[PDB]
Amino acid sequence: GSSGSSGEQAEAQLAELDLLASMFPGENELIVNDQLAVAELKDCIEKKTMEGRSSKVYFTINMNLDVSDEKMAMFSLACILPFKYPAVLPEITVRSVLLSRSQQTQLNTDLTAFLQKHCHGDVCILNATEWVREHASGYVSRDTSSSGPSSG
Repeated sequence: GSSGSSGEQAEAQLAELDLLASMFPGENELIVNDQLAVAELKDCIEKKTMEGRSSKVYFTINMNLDVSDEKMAMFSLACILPFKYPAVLPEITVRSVLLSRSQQTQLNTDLTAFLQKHCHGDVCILNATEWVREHASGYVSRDTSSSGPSSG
């Protein structure tokens, strides 16, 4: 007895992407540079030949959150879906002028771990964005206001 549709892997990825798009109705919330990738993932399923996908699904996610000094900033999350997912977790790389080379590094290294533990062997790209907005803000360190006002 045949179950579901062949090449479930391809459908496992596309499905999510299609959903995310909705999760972010905003105009400047999520932007995908490598659109062709998706197209191949949609056709590969129909043709059921799994012979085309030559580029990885690259798409950045802009999330507006606060870090410090009652200020806000944009957080770019370069998410990349490999040809294994859910097999192997994506290569989500968070970047933001706010975070420095050192910090940013540690941050990312963590963002990945989160899933490796919580989300392992499944299609959950959101679970991450949620773990970031929380940690991210923390990582960002801004000190432009000291205590003890001086008069005169």
